Amino acid sequence: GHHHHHHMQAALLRRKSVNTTECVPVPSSEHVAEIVGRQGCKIKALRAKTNTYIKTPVRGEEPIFVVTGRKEDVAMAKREILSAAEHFSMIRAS
RNA sequence: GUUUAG
Repeated sequence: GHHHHHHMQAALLRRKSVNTTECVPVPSSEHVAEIVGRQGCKIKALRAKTNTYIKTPVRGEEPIFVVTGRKEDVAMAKREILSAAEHFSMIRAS
């Protein structure tokens, strides 16, 4: 709800425990789809696991996630997104 | 043996 959004922005403004925001590109919206999962189940699990705010890109726009949180947490979420994107490329590529 | 949540 709005409480979560407001508190998230307040945490960014303190720049204590949340201190990093990074763009994480993947090759295509099809990659985005498989990384996010149905109903966003996989990207929501990733946010929970890494304690990160993640913005999923809209289909048809640039397939680039934005990941925000503690530096080491953003690095873990970025690692998992990029590894997932490479996974789907390796197993789907013709 | 995966295919877009707020």
